[PDB]
Amino acid sequence: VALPKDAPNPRAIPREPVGEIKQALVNPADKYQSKADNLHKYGAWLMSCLPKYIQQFSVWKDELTIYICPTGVIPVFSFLKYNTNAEFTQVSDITAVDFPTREMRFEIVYNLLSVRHNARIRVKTYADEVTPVPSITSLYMGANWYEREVYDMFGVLFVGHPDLRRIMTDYGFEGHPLRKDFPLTGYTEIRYDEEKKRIVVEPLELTQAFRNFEGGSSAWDQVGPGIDRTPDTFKLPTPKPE
Amino acid sequence: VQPTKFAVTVRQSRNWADAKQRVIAAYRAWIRAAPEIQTMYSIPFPVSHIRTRIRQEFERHRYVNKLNVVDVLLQQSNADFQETMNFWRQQSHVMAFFKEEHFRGEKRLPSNFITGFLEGRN
Amino acid sequence: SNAVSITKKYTVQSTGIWERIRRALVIDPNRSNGVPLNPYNRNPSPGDNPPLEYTDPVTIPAGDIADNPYWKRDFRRNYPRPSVIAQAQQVALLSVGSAAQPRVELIGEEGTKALVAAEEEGKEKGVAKYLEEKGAEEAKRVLALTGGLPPTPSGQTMVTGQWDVHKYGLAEEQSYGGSYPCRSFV
Amino acid sequence: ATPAGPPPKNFRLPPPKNWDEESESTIDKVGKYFLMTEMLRGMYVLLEQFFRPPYTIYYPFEKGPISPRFRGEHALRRYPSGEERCIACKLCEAVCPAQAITIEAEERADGSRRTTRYDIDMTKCIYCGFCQESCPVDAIVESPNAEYATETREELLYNKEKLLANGDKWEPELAAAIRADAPYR
Amino acid sequence: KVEVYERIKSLLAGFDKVNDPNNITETAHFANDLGLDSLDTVEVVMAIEEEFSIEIPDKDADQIHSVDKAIEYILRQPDA
Amino acid sequence: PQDMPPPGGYEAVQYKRNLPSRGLFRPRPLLAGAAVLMLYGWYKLVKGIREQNELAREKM
Amino acid sequence: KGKFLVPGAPTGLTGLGTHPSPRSALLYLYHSTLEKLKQIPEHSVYRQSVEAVTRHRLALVESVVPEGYDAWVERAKKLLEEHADQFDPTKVGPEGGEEVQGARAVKVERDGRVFVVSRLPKEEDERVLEWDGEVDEGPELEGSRTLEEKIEGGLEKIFTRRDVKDTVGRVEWEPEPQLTAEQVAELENKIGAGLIEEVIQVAEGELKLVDTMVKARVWEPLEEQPRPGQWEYFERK
Ligand SMILES: *P(=O)(O)OCC(C)(C)[C@H](O)C(=O)NCCC(=O)NCCSC(=O)CCCCCCCCCCCCC
Ligand code: SF4
Ligand code: SF4
Repeated sequence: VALPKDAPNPRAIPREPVGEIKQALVNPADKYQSKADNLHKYGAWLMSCLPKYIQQFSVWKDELTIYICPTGVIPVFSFLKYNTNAEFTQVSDITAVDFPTREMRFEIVYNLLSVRHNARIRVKTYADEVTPVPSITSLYMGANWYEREVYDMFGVLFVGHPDLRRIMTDYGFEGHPLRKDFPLTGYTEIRYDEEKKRIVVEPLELTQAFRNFEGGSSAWDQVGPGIDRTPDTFKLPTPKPE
Repeated sequence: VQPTKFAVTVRQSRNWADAKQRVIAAYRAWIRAAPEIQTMYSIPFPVSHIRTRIRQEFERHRYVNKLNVVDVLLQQSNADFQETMNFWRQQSHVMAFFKEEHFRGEKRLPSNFITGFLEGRN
Repeated sequence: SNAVSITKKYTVQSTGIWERIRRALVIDPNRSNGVPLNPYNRNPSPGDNPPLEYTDPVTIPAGDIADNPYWKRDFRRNYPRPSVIAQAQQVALLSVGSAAQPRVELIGEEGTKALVAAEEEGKEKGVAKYLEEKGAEEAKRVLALTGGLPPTPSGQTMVTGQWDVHKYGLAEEQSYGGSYPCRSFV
Repeated sequence: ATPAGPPPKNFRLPPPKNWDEESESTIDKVGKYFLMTEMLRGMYVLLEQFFRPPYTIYYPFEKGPISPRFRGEHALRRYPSGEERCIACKLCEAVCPAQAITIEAEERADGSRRTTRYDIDMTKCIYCGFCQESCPVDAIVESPNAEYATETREELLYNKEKLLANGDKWEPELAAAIRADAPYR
Repeated sequence: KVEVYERIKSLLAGFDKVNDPNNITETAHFANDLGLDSLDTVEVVMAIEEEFSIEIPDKDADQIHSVDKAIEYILRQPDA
Repeated sequence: PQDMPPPGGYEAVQYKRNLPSRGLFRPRPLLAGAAVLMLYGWYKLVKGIREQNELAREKM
Repeated sequence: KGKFLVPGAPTGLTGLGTHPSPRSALLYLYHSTLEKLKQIPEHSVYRQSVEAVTRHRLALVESVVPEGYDAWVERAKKLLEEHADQFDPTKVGPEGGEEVQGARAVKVERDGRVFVVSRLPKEEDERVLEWDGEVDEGPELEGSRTLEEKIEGGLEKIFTRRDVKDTVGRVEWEPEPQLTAEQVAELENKIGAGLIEEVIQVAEGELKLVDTMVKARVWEPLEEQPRPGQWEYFERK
């Protein structure tokens, strides 16, 4: 083996000993207080400009969320697409979350990106098993397949959509798997039938039944209530005594 | 039908006169298509059995008196129509809609109390 | 050029007459052949690395025995809550101000009943009724909170110390030069 | 599409150059077309590879490199005494990402806490190694053995008699890999 | 015009959902006379449609509620 | 200890586009070469077919 | 050389080409936006937000003036005055005519301001242009034909169109002077929203939003309240 002859063994070099390592303790939420006031300000401006649809807004750390009426979908996303201070020209993601304890089961979550302002915004609305939501493929061509997924996986129906068909599931599939009443292994299974010369569909049997270890969740709450971190600019002034 | 051959833009029924018009047009297309479904999917049944079985699937929802419920039941039909008329569904999905091609057959619930008792709930 | 000499590249080298032959009949003499060196590469195996040499570290604050109560360093249980403001809340905030900046002094009594006057009007009427009836004067006031213009949203970098957009600029030296339709950005 | 604030210094492209503004001699430009010089260079790079050593390994006589942390087929180990290390805590059963482990335990004749069933579905397992990170007694490991294709998948339902037989077989190599990686675990 | 009745007439003869044969007249109404339902109409007109090898549009099929209306549509179609 | 870099740091590696122009593939030396090959061949052909024609006169 | 930006030259952003008249386009879009905002009540924060921002950008755009602008505008004022019927949308449509191979202008009024929208025939190679680019409607109907068929064939267009060379009763509209390439850069450093052509893209987006913001009446009270337990999740305490 012909060694490079001016490339020495990097392992043969001795390293300077590291003694006592010290790291400060940081609270990562603390880095987000400097932008907490404007994120609240922007959400406050948004719901004054569209009082007809924006029910509330929340702020967690760097995330501002806007809560809207389902019928306000087209106006709100138009304002967030074509406003000069709201130049949010990407849909990053549209998905649903299921809350069977609500009268409107489905929360529709939109995540939007503004390359102009290096900013993100989340828009939430609600839907039901029968209550449809406006499609926004009139504003974002990229939102088309996302709504097919929400429909395919949840059953939510998007008025105005061209070609709202299943995107993920099999062709004659019945059910919406991301619903919380839908079982994990489904209701049907497939196999090849020698006597019928095709693949047939059967009721589900499992050689091993799925073992659900949810019951081992701590009898004690482990996170607690948290900490309130609202700007003083969005708290009500307190009445001074006397 | 801009993106696909049988695509229909999702529409919300304006009233019961409109909603019944759409149901009848949905049923008409399906029973029209039954000869075309029986050759492509090589269904070993008469076109009459296919049509009478298509009728049953509309006969299930004949008593729906909610307009929001009809539109989802219409969208489900239109999507099923699109994936059957384009050869997207496999013969296995289509002739699995007929609930007699199970090796247990159509008779899969017990008929009465005693026959299901002697067989252990079927 | 951009190349560094073959002699520093930790690959097997050609020797003698074959080195002279290679450095003659080859596009780039400084290019390696990708063949690693037996006495250097993965030598010794990790299986012969001495178990006793390695040390699993602790950092003084969090890993000490004598000056760290756990509850100062439990940041998971000091998590921020989501701060929610509905339409009733913003009516009150415009009505009577904010703990940072009040509209009225709210001294002692007859200010507490003014503090529900903010809260009561909020539930009864949205921000839309509130702006309609007190006129376009306080439509100018909503912008007066951010200096008379609408606010722009927050950026997500803080490389400059403040939250901001990233300033994308052309790098000093381009990697393709002007010769290819691809620019490098810093 | 660009960030807010002033546009980047010289973000806008220069105006396009006309054909006769280009800096490339007709001789150089026409020669490169007809002689196909850039394609000639690439063919020459393949001649350079031709006379370089190949990368190939003759398997099964020469094997590729595997680290002490490699994740192969499972084994149940013993102590130097000969007792099974496993005490049936079931931690490896709880953490299994794919529910591949089924354990049934009871009191042994001598009163010791030991498993009666220990099955691993080798066709459910994802070879993550989680089962062996969670062990408090190093009882379950993954040997460096990757060569055990079988004929039937019934052969891939490892029961406690096979997993102990594997540990007896592989113990020197299991003890060696543990000895290397224990400081990092 | 005699044939377009003759082929239709025998067609409803074999149609089961018809309450009773011999109720078929030149002006027989699908609902009132024959007792055919809203979805029995579509089934009939489809047989009406296929037997004469023509496709009834929806805008026209909703109009086919009586036999005479069915006759006047098939005559208007040049092909048969 | 841990796996740490050498005290002075590792040296810089080559990462920029190198791709150095060689005379073997530039058009001017190749154009000149192909031309001299065709000119030498055309001198050799013009001598051969003259001799071939003279061999044919003797054959006839 | 580089004193002026080539129109339609690539900007660096794909699909976005250099605007032929960037300053007047931006002025047209701003004033048009300000006009549609009067359909919205005064107390809506939306209108105040759009108004203030639009006027702020409108002021900086008007801060730069092309060289020779005062001289050009005086001639263009007269040229409109004495030949108004040439550039009238009620006379020659929203398009300035149908002879696409000839120059087409139209006077348009927005928000107390006057603009001319001149559409210029496309510059094509002479080696590919048939009949100077006159659109081919097809051959004339020939033979025995009906009165109705001749009308639907366009016969009445004989008494309406004009020869493209026929320029006697008409006058040529002269374009506005442009900004320099350096002036455009200075416009960009004031507005602070990237390239001028990219600002026009945003500006013509604000114009389209007003139509949707009025039709939906976003200033009206909240439509659908959150029914109780609608935005409640999993918070402790
Ligand atoms: P008549 O007036 O008596 O009845 C008309 C109707 C039925 C409209 C009633 O008057 C009515 O109002 N009923 C309630 C509305 C209604 O019917 N809702 C549902 C309509 S959509 C529907 O029923 C879809 C059924 C399934 C569609 C697919 C059928 C075929 C699939 C399988 C084919 C074979 C395998 C490929
Ligand atoms: S192998 Fe280890 S983790 Fe698994 S049951 Fe036995 S002792 Fe517990
Ligand atoms: S390696 Fe296999 S058996 Fe072990 S925990 Fe992961 S999936 Fe389960």
